[PDB]
Amino acid sequence: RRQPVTVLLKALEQIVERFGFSEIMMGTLEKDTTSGTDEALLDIYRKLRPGEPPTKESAQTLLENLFFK
Amino acid sequence: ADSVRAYLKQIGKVALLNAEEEVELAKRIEAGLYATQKLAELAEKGEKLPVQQRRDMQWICRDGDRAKNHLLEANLRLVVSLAKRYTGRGMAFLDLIQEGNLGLIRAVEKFDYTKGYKFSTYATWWIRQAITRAMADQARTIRIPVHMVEVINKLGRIQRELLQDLGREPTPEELAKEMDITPEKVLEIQQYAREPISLDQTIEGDSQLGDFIEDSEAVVAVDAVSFTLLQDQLQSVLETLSEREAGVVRLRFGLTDGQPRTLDEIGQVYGVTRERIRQIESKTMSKLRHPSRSQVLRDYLD
Amino acid sequence: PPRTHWDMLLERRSVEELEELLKERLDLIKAKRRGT
Repeated sequence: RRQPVTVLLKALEQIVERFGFSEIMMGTLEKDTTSGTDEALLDIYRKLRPGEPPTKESAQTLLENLFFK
Repeated sequence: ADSVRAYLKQIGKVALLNAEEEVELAKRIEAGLYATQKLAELAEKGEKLPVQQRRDMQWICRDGDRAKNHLLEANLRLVVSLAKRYTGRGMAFLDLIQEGNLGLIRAVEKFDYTKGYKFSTYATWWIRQAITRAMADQARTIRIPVHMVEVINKLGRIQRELLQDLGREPTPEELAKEMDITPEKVLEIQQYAREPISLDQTIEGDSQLGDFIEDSEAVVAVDAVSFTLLQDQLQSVLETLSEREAGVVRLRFGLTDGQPRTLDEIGQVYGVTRERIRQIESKTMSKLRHPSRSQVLRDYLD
Repeated sequence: PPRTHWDMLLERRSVEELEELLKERLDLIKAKRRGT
């Protein structure tokens, strides 16, 4: 339930700039605590596999192996 | 969260070993095992040892078990590595994993470091054998033995190969010749290979199969009563016969006792030669066949 | 009468091979306590 909408693109810059049209989308982003691509991919990792210590390689293959292959 | 997910979490907490590490562990495990046997033989033969030497001998016995358990916990990942390939064939993944661990145990028990071969090379045979041996022993609810499980797999193998050679499913005679067995043998094997089904299963809609099985030995009220009426009709005939005659017919068939009796055993009660009992039996039976006595029981035939 | 770990070990190594192994192991502990 309710993963921050920002963590998904962090899994994959200027996130605000390209989508500046929506005022609320920026409000949710401002409320998102995660910063960076790898730091938030750990946030999204903890909920997909509860109980596995992430690997530096496993973090990046996580998002691509899930929905894009 | 999940059972298997918990087991892999813990097996991964031990770092995998290298060759030299394996050899050393395999040495300590062996020395401790001989140090243990040495001390046991001494008591039987006497042969007391230096008080000090015995002390560090007993520690070698104690030290070998750390080598044994350390070696097992290091290669647990190998078992899971092998067990994955056998899921879905009638055994739960964890049961495969445990039986594999049993094979890993013996591999450690039978490992030889002097051969210089990597441990995974030799342990893989024992883990693979322990898993498949287990499947034949357990995967079936009726439990076919191993050698019969071996001939089933071999037969299906043959049918599979031949099917590609022929383009069609074979006939019993072809599998019999291809396997060097009788056609009635392969047919008997295909009857053994049948697997059961669940009564608790449901069939169209809301009706489980189980409710359709008849109880064969359940007393049928129409026949049991007639049996009681029949045995009353026979009780009448006996009063017509001679007291000695009626007594003989019962004992011969054990109507009162419920068990037959042979002539010599009927001779002891009546103190007469067993042939005489046979004679009395013959005369009384013919008289039972006489028209008057048997007219009623004809209708009671069935 | 099972087949135990001892039986499996004795089958692959003679008592003289095991004895020499035990001597090495004994000298190791011997060096630890005796030599600093």
